[PDB]
Amino acid sequence: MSHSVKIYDTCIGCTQCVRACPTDVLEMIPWGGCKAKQIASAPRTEDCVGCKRCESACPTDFLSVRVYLWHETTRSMGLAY
Amino acid sequence: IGPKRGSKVKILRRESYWFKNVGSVVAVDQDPKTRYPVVVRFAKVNYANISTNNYALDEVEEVAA
Amino acid sequence: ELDPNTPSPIFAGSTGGLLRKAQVEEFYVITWESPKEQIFEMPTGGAAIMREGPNLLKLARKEQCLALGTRLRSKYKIKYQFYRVFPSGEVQYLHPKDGVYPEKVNPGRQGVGLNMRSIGKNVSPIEVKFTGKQPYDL
Ligand SMILES: CCCCCCCCCCCCO[C@H]1O[C@H](CO)[C@@H](O[C@H]2O[C@H](CO)[C@@H](O)[C@H](O)[C@H]2O)[C@H](O)[C@H]1O
Ligand SMILES: CCCCCCCCCCCCO[C@H]1O[C@H](CO)[C@@H](O[C@H]2O[C@H](CO)[C@@H](O)[C@H](O)[C@H]2O)[C@H](O)[C@H]1O
Ligand code: SF4
Ligand code: SF4
Repeated sequence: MSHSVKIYDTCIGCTQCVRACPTDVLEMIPWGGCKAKQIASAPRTEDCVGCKRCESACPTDFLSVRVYLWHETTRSMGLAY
Repeated sequence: IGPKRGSKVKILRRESYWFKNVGSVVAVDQDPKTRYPVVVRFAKVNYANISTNNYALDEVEEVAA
Repeated sequence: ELDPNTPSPIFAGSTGGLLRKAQVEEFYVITWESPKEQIFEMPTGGAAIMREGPNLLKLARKEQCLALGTRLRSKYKIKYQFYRVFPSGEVQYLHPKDGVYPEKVNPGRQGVGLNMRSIGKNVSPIEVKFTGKQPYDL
């Protein structure tokens, strides 16, 4: 929000867990203690489109994201062209 | 073994799939320290293909007891 | 173009990529290394070859030009590299910046993950009515 879908979980470990999703997610930002110690929910999200490929894999244990962003550029949908 | 480590625990959060149901546990945390210890485990799966999650004693309401 | 002909990533024709909206706005382009002359797969449906130069193909939009990886790393190579071209220069230094390979640690940059309160009992709906004085612009 403008890209606000929560995939968070609690492990935020990313080995045999989740990577998939065009650019958007440059994480591994180890918070001071969370097991395989890499955490949070995103990096700078003003770049790419609206997947839920975002979970599909590696837990969000609650929801999982999808489209919810509304304010929606174009670069933010393939088609501005 | 002497007190109780991981021998039967309900879940109470309301987000967690098997929430009110009580399945089995495992290597619950040792140290003073963090906030998401405890593995739990039960037969029934859930919305993901793999479901074996870690909740944490602020809560586990087990409740009686 | 030709009088300046600086190419690298072989192709021939195609009604696929780049068209009007990559001048009038933004541009997007990927670059890479490679060993010896090898025939690839392509975004936009087609398919060609390699060898070198910069190995610098230009691409319509950046979801398009990382898929060289989603297969173009099932075909050897550390190094593949896409930036952002404008119609004039910079800010948005795309695969530039710091480190690379989304899954390491130097800094933390953005992200956060929480909102105000965390995933916990937001059976709590939408709170205040949206009013210019209580920290809900984030
Ligand atoms: C058993 C006979 C062999 C002698 C070795 C002794 C066994 C006990 C020590 C095991 C740990 C050694 O370190 C070892 O960590 C990982 C696998 O564990 C590997 O590293 C890998 O796993 C890391 C987690 O640790 C990941 O973040 C990395 O993506 C990956 O590089 C190391 O490349 C390896 O060197
Ligand atoms: C704190 C983490 C986020 C918010 C709650 C976290 C999840 C739920 C567990 C929190 C349980 C504790 O609830 C908490 O309510 C209020 C928030 O500090 C505190 O309420 C108190 O806050 C201060 C001292 O504590 C005093 O200045 C206040 O007069 C008093 O009302 C309670 O003393 C505390 O018990
Ligand atoms: S839950 Fe998803 S991406 Fe979130 S912390 Fe794990 S794998 Fe990382
Ligand atoms: S889930 Fe969202 S942020 Fe993640 S990759 Fe898909 S679109 Fe991007």
